[PDB]
Amino acid sequence: KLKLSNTVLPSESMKVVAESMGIAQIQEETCQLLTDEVSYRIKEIAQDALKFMHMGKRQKLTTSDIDYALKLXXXXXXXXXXSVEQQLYYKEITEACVGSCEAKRAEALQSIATDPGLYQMLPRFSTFISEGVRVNVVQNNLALLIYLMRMVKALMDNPTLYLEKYVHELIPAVMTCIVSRQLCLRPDVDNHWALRDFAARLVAQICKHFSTTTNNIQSRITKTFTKSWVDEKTPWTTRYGSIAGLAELGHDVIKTLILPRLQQEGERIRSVLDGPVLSNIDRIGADHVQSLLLKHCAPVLAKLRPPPDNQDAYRAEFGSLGPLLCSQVVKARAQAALQ
Amino acid sequence: NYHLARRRTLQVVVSSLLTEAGFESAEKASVETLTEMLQSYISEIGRSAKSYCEHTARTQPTLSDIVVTLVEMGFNVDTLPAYAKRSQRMVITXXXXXXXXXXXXXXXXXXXXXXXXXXXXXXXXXXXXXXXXXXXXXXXXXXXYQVLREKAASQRRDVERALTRFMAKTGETQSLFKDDVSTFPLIAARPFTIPYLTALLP
Repeated sequence: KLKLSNTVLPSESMKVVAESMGIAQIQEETCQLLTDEVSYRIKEIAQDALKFMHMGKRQKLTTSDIDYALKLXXXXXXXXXXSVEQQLYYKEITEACVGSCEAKRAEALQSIATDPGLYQMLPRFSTFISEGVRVNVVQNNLALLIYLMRMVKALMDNPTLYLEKYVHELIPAVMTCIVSRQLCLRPDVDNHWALRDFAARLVAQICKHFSTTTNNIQSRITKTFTKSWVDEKTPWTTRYGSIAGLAELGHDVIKTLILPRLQQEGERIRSVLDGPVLSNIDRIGADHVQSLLLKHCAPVLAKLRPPPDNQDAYRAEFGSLGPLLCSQVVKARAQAALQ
Repeated sequence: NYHLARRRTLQVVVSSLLTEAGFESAEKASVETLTEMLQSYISEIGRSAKSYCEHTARTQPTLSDIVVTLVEMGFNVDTLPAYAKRSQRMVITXXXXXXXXXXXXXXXXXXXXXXXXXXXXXXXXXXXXXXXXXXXXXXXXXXXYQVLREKAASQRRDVERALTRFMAKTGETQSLFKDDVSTFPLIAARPFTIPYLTALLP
């Protein structure tokens, strides 16, 4: 079933190595027998070192190993997938999601991310969390949003539990948190923008794993966020969630999309700024949204174009970007100087 | 793979001694081979002191033991102060590197149920019941007698009113008010041939 032929080096190259020292005119069979005998010694030392490291109990051979070798008719009632012990452990997970104590919070986040092979406190868990998402969007509570969105973050970092079969009742619940009407109080919208930063950051972790198959991931979400950008007379929570969702998709995604949208959203900047009579909730709302999205899109143009002619770059970015884009280009040059 | 850093630190030592010598270029394989020869020389000093200080019942190698070792290995020790005038005075000491840590974790469930059960050994860690043990599920008990027979009689009433509405709107109809098609469409009279065989049949 096996044939162990003699690994014999070519004798002409051996004559090249020999006559590099300049010995003589050499015949073939001498170098053939030399390669034979040297191969026997090499394979015997190889058997010795294999005996060493199969008593050293490793299948790999290092240099030091051979260096030491150089010492010579009614059916029954049903039963759910849960047991009582793990469904009360399930209730511990759900009530630590409610849990105000941050020590119980981090215990829950570590338990979700580091229970590999759980697989049976899978979808029923994730099903009416997403229904609990739908009720709490109607209930409009920022605390239950940040608890459940970090809960999906711990779900994504658990490497054994694959998402693939169970994708399509979680992603629209994530995208529902992105779009609009997270309004607990009108002076308390400030925490919701960091949520949309966190939610779009989750989508960046989503999109790097599943778009190899049918393009629900890349093609549908981009065309959703494209047409949501087209949607006029919508609140600016829709506009922030769409662009920051496109911002987390990558460098070249923004390079394609915000190449015409550099000046077109700059027209949207100076429609808001120097715009309406008095609506300060929508003014202060849209202003920092346009401020955050400017300096977060700024490293795309900084990597593409050089930071020369800041007065001309403001004319290339419809004025409103300058000099905040030039200040972010100076910050990008300072970040390049840090390297 | 993690053992390689000390060998490359020895290579940094060899490069520092070549900088002390004054070599601008070198052959990299020969430098690594001389590093292998240097660590084999260190191991040879150690083997010499190992087999040398077992001649005593004591173990500890002293200074004079290493003096006899280095004279045994062919070295004039009288230049050891003068080489100090080179080495620790002309070559800057390079530092080591070892960044070890111990991460933190928390998976606090509340289930032990056996500290030192039958195989009694007080050196272990019973993990939990959430991972090891299991249970059984029934998920269906109500057991409410009056409520059960209320449900049964309500379903009987529903069947009564359903068949009532069905053949009320189906067949011959005479009402109570004028045109009670919605509320009470009572079934009109059949009258048929033989009443006694029907009305006296169990």
